[PDB]
Amino acid sequence: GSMKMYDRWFSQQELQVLPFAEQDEQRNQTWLELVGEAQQLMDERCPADEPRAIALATRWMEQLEQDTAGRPEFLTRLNEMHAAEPQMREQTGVTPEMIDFIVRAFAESKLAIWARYLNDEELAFTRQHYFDRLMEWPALVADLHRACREKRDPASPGGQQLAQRWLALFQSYAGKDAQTQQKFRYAMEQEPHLMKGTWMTSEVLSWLQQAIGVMMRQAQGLPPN
Repeated sequence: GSMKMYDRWFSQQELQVLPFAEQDEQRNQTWLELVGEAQQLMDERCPADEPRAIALATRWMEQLEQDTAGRPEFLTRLNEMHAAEPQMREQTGVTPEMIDFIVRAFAESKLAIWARYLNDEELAFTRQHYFDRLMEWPALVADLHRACREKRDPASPGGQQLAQRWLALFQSYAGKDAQTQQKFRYAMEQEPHLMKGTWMTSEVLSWLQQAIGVMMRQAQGLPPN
């Protein structure tokens, strides 16, 4: 995309940190392929749950996580840009239907893994509700970055507020039965792909796991650590 377009969707200081502002020929070439491979899979009407769609969507997320600099605020902005910018199709070829295809295929990549850990009843619930709150995660993760940046205490009311927001999003697709929720923790301990495309750093994750440990700590029974 042209520089005039990022210039109206990002403040000046934001452009100092956004890799898309950099004129990199290899990044430009990568995105041409990614956008071209998506457009071809769409032209073929490729199902979202097929390996080609899964492999492409995984490549998209990795490239977005790098080219937003792991800043969820910038993913959020790019999402707003694609759906509202008049010159999105012309300057990038990216359309809302393409972004919906990549997002659904990336979801399929994880449902594909969860299918091996959840029974069909649990799995039907997740596939049913996966998209209900999906778009609310970027703003939460950004607050997790901000709360970790500002050295907030995971046990403070402010921090326990964030662990509540997380539990809301988590339970939205995982359910409310502890037996089912722990199949999810097991999968995440065994499946590196379940953590991809979450704009989480080791540090932010370490902060959230503390905040969730305080929230879920039981008076008796093995504590967390």
